[PDB]
Amino acid sequence: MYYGISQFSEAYNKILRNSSSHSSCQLVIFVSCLNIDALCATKMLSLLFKKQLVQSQIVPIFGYSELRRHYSQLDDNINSLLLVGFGGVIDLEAFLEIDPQEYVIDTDEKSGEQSFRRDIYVLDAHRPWNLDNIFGSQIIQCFDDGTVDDTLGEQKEAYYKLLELQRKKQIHEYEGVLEEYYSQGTTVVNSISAQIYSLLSAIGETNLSNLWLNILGTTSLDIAYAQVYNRLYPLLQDEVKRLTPSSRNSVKTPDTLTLNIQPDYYLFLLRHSSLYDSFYYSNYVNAKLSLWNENGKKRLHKMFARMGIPLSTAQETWLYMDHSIKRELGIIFDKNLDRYGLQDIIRDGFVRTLGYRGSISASEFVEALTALLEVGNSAQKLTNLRKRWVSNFWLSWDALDDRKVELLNRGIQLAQDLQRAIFNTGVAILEKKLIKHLRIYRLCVLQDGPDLDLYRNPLTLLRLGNWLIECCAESEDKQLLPMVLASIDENTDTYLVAGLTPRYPRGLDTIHTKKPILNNFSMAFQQITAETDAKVRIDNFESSIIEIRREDLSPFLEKLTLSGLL
Amino acid sequence: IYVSPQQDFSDLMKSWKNERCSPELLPYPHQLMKRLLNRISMQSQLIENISMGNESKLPLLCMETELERLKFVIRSYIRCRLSKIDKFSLYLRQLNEDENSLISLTDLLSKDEIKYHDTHSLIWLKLVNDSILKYMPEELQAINDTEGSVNMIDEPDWNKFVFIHVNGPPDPLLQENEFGKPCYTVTIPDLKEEVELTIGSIYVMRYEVIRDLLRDDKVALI
Amino acid sequence: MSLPAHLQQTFSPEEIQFIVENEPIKIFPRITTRQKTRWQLITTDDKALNNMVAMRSTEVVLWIALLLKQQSKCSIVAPQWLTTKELDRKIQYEKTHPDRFSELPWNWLVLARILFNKAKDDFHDPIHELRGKIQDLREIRQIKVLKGLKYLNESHLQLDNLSLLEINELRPFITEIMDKLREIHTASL
Amino acid sequence: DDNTEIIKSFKNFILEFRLDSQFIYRDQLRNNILVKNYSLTVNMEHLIGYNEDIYKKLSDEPSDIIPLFETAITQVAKRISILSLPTFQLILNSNANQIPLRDLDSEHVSKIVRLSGIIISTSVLSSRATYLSIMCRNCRHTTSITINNFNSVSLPRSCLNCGPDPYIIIHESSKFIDQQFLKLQEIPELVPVGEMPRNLTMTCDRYLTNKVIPGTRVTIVGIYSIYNSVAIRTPYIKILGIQSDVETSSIWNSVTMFTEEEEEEFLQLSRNPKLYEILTNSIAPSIFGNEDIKKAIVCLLMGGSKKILPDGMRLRGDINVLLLGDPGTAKSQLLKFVEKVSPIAVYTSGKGSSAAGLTASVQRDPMTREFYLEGGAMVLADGGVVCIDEFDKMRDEDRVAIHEAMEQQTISIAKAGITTVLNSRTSVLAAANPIYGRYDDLKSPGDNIDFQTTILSRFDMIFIVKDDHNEERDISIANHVINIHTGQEENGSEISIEKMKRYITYCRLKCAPRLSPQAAEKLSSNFVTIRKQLLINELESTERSSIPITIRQLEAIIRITESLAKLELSPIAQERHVDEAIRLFQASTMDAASQ
Ligand SMILES: Nc1ncnc2c1ncn2[C@@H]1O[C@H](COP(=O)(O)OP(=O)(O)OP(=O)(O)O)[C@@H](O)[C@H]1O
Ligand SMILES: [Mg+2]
Ligand SMILES: [Zn+2]
Repeated sequence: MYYGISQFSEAYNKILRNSSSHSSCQLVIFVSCLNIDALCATKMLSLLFKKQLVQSQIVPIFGYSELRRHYSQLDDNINSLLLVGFGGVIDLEAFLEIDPQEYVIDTDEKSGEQSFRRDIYVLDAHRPWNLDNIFGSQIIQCFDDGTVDDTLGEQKEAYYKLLELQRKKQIHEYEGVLEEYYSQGTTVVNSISAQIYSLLSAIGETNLSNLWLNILGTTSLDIAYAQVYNRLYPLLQDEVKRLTPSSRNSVKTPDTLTLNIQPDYYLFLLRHSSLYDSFYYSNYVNAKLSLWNENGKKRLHKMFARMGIPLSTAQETWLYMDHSIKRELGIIFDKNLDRYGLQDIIRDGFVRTLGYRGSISASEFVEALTALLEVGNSAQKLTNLRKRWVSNFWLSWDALDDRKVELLNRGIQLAQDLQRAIFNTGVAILEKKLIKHLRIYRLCVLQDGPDLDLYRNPLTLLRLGNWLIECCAESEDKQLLPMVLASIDENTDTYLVAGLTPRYPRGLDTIHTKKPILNNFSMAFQQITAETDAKVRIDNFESSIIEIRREDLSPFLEKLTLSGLL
Repeated sequence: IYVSPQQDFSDLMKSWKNERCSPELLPYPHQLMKRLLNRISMQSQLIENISMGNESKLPLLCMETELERLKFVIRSYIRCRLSKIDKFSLYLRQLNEDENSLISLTDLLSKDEIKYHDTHSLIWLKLVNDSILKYMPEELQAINDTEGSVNMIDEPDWNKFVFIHVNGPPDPLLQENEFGKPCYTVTIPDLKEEVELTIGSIYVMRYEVIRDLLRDDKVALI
Repeated sequence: MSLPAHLQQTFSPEEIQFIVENEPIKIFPRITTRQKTRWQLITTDDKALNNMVAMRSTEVVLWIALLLKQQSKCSIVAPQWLTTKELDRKIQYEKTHPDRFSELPWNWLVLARILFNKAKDDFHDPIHELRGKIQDLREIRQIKVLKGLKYLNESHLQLDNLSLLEINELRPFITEIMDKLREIHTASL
Repeated sequence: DDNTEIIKSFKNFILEFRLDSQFIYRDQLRNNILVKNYSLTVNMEHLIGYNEDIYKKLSDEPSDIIPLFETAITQVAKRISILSLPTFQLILNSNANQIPLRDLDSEHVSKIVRLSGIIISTSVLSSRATYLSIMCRNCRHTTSITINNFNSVSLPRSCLNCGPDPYIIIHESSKFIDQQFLKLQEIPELVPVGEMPRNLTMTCDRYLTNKVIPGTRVTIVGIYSIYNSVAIRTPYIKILGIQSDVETSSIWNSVTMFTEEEEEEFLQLSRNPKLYEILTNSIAPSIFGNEDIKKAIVCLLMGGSKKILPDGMRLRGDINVLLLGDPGTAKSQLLKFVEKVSPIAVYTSGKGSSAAGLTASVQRDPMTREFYLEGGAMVLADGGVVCIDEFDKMRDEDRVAIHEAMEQQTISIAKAGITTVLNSRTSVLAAANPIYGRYDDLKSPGDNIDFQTTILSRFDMIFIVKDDHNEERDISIANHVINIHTGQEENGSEISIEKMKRYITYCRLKCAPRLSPQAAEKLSSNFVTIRKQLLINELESTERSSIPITIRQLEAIIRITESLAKLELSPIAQERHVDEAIRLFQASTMDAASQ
């Protein structure tokens, strides 16, 4: 079943009613190991359950194989299971071999409903919903954000009729509409943290820390699904305005906590690096100036000279920069940026300050968390790598506590290192012209890079993919074409392919830009794997990322080009 | 003399602090500890009974936490007592061996403590007699000799300095001073000095001199 | 042996906190337990808890009060000595009397640390001001202790109105130095 | 007027700055006053966080506001330590970008700057005035002056008839402080193309004196100012803070600069069962093979233990290593690494050196016309290692000028009246080529070595590295070098240079093992056998051995044993170390002599 926006309180009350007894623990939470939104949502839920004294267990999980293993290994004393960041698309009842009869506790003929020992709650933002979980199952309870009621009526009707069943014509047309619904690609439509914050507001537990976590979760989608962030921004603005004290005339104190809405910028770690490095290592700036070649550096130096900022001053760190220029930055940027085409750098963001400490923005906090996740620190090696990433999850989780600031600083340093490495790898890719421009998609395979050990993590591979997507692909007035990025690792002799959705020119509101673009690589990849003896691993939660053997990539890509479903 | 559970806990804490700070091994409070252990068992049974059966959540938490606190206090008290018995094993054996001495271990120790004393003494004596003593001549073959160059039996540091708080009676020894406040008078024979111990004050005194006041409960070590 | 070497002859700061957390404190119940189950304790009195009424001052043990506050079911009423004005008065008293300690409670430091950590929204004065005042008082008392340590001797010594945490800090140095002085003196005779 | 407000502002920073629940500066001040260190180190990132306006003033006019922050510190210190003390020093820490030494120019005058360099000289401490008591010549009127050492002061010109300049200082009532002068040279890599390195004069006050020694890299925070000595001024830097990677204070005095937390790490590392392997692998990670030379370098860095007998005789405790071999062997690279890992080291070329360049030289002061002594390479490297490259190009006299400093560890001078015996306790690591460039096996060993027996006997271990063309080894080296060219373990198999250097310092200042009787009997038997082996070899060939085996080699074996024991913080040296020492001696010196 599915719980409407207003049923979150009912679901929370059910969880408290069932899995709350000081004798033993009866709650378990599974989290996507490499999703920041799920991390923040689970932190919010952990605080909420700590307040009410509910004993729980949190298990980081990478891939579906680990999910199946851990669910099989669960004890029978667990009354409620929480899945955050996955499970919506797959068939949980079929995948986990859940037989409703075995899990039934008591059945009432008069009520027409059955009671089950276990309950499974799905907190997923991906789409489309698997109609089996939403409408067929009862053990599975899915936290909806209105989609089922807004735009799933016809699918609901078709599925219910199909279960209910000259008739061949009706049956055919109903399976046809169901297949049409299943044919579309995958996309993210909302943020889980927003859902948990709505629950908290429903039960009245919203405070400043919860709002900070909600803002982090929501802003983690800004880079990819900007169209979700743009839709959720007004609610965050209203919440910040409502929670903030009216009077700010009071002076700073060692305990004062501030949460403002100041002008932010599309610059990489502006407040923890030089003004030069923020422009140099920015996706948008590199896209609009082509910094990977010497002409780009010359153009950036020209821009700085025109703005009236000495090169020595710009390269100085943020804290010690000359304060006249720091104060005038808003005026200097606004007249100068439009000329170089970097005008959209101007933006409004969230900045949080703890008394007498440096102020940090939401975007930089998310960047630090992601960097800690990525580089924080036959089948045996794969298991070891996944264990290391599960370990990094806890570093990133600790970095969310104000008592742990050294971890956040360590994350910022690692983020700067990682961005430098990604810049170098992208420069090497573009200089050699390794991108092949086929008619269905673009391809780029790395075979001998200098820093190829970095891209075994899906997060770092997606970072490089976003960098490439923005530069010389978003711009150049070329047709929108999806891109495939693959990388090799000699230690295991396999590829980590990763399809990437194209993105419209940033900050260009238009009717066509309003429409979202889906990711069809999951369907094509699964079809090809089923048809060919691929040996592909499709266990990753993001269905667009798989693993291939060294000698199968050429047949796989040939069949991909010949498929035409991309 | 039983009064109430609160008073029993208060005396338990008094004994715990005094034992922790005292240089000697104080007498064991047999009746208090018996009452406390019996109450612990009964309260554990009551908690289990209630648990076997949401407004009732907090009381159970409080009862369990209080049981943990009481168990911790008793645990630390007994552990300190055992350590002191370890340090002063030969001294207590000497007390028991002498018949003119008033103190007897059956009053100064519990059954568990006396069992520990005997067993550990036997074990250690076995070890040392195997390792070392069996090679020395018959003269140096005693683990408790006091007629040699150095005395082998360690006695408590009688004159150790201990912080005390004078809290008065819950009195013949009490008197008043020039300023009119109640006070106690004690003599330090080594220095021939007389020291005033006004009520409600903190002093760093020798243990020997204020030992009787501590025994009568007129002062409590901090 | 049975007892670690760092717990011999002295208490640890956690032991001092444990001792402090048994003193009564005043709370404002946010629930009405009084009837117009039941607490059953053995270490303290339970009549007060069984008789609670919303927004009615009552006294319970400090650890029970902290446990209740953790649940947002009671608001601890801070002691009267822990207001700004009272701390200013105590600071003045310390300043004008170089040879004596002020009459602060024997648990002012520990209770201040506990309440600042746990109950930050139950004070009627800004927390930063109270922290500053307590810091100032601590510095003055530290100066006085340093000056008074020059009178250690083979006889008694008196440190009136010195709190529990300060005495715990100073217990090893004072006791051992005075013990050595006594040993030398006794050897003299 | 404004001065009192500025002082009030800096006093509120020291009394109100908390990052969590601890007052960092109030507590730092109390703890410093308790040990008699009248100063406060403030991090400028914390001041930019309290009030950015206070930082704007301290950076806009540094020599006017710094004197007003010192008096605020003094007032707070009096309030905190005295129940109703010279002016307190302010030491600054900053993370601003470092300006290259040669980029300092007119645009940085009277501003706070951060820079790095190498200290080449330090002066004898002078005395500067901080509180003068004065009197008048004629009317005998008493007054006082107060001086801060921040220049943009002189005695009053007119009395308070009395002629010009009527005041004379009363010295027995005045107070003074300490002042030192330092010369800072820019780092060799920073220097521009075809330019000699440039110097800069620096001065430090009070608690920043005697903090550095010549030849140590430092980072400096200070004020770039000018003093008149026509319309030009000679620039200099007024130090406000010194940061160095070398614990010079620990090295000159006792063991210091190691935190208990840092000390715990060193003990844990010493407890590692295979620390020897880790240290051997940590030296020159980018040079393939040559394991024996790397073990020898570990032993040389560790050093032996020195003994002073009751009669006064001193026994050398340092190890000297010679590397003779064919070109391309990576001897120079090993020397350049050893210069970089050792806490104190000097890299010198035998060709570009001289007898006075090494040891010490006599110089005349142009002003006082008085001769004084300046230390050379072996004095500048005292307590460390000297890397003499191109040891064969050195002239006979310049090489002869090294015997006493290599063996007796002293530099006797008798020149221009100056008569002394300096101290030079250094380890020599030398690299050389044979006579013909390549060690030619056809000719006798006495033909490939021009070094005399006296100089050679002073080396503990002699390595005759020969380059043999073996296809397997050649392929391995090619693969390793190509990997280096096209291409971080740090997993218990290698430790960075900084950690290794700190560990060397700790071991040197913490341990000095001694031989047990079994080791003594073993080493004594081995010496008798080796001497017999040289005699059997000599009887066979009319020629007298070119590589000697004297008592110095026995002492060298003892030193190697003691260094191996010291490597693991073992107070006693057992046979397990004697065997390794004998193996190394056989692998280097007996190997060289056998040929
Ligand atoms: N493992 C290695 N073995 C030998 N040479 C190496 C090795 N790795 C690098 N090199 C190269 O060695 C060169 C340095 O010369 P090297 O130190 O070997 O000379 P040398 O034999 O000590 O001196 P000379 O040839 O004057 O006798 C550098 O070019 C470095 O690239
Ligand atoms: Mg060379
Ligand atoms: Zn005059």
